Amino acid sequence: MLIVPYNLPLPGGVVPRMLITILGTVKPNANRIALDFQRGNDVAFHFNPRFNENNRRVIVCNTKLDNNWGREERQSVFPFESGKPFKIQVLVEPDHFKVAVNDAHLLQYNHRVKKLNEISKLGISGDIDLTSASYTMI
Ligand SMILES: COc1cccc(C(=O)N[C@H]2[C@@H](O)[C@@H](CO)O[C@@H](S[C@@H]3O[C@H](CO)[C@H](O)[C@H](NC(=O)c4cccc(OC)c4)[C@H]3OS(=O)(=O)O)[C@@H]2O)c1
Repeated sequence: MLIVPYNLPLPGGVVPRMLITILGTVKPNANRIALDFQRGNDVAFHFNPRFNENNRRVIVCNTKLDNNWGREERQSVFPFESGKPFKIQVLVEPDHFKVAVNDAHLLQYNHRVKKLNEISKLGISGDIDLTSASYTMI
């Protein structure tokens, strides 16, 4: 049990083989979830499940540079459900973030921010009860 929004420091940034695990439960009638891997004010990787975007469920991924959002990468597959416990795993690979939800591969997101060792915070926010947030090296 953690306060949301939650800031998880990533000491010395991220690196290939680093696995980030987020456990929580989606609130009833959730509207959004967000993971924000930050390089200072920039958002290297924004992972944003939207539960009701024009009555559709979509996950939006993007990068924010100098306060400007870039080109979104949208995904049809939506493994989250209001009310239900989830696990998000984000594995840093040399050329993308690889995301699995509930042990099923979901998406990958190519590195736009290439100073991986400066991506030194993860913000976790949105309509969840957050159980734990941690990392390990595989
Ligand atoms: C609907 O179908 C498609 C298909 C392909 C592309 C888009 C498009 O780029 N959509 C964009 C575009 O309309 C853009 C124009 O300003 O706005 C975004 S919304 C924006 O998308 C960002 C990612 O690209 C990011 O998710 C923004 N959210 C925030 O920055 C943010 C931060 C903290 C709290 C928070 O609460 C909602 C929001 C979020 O801003 S918010 O006002 O709705 O909260 C939208 O997805 C749409």
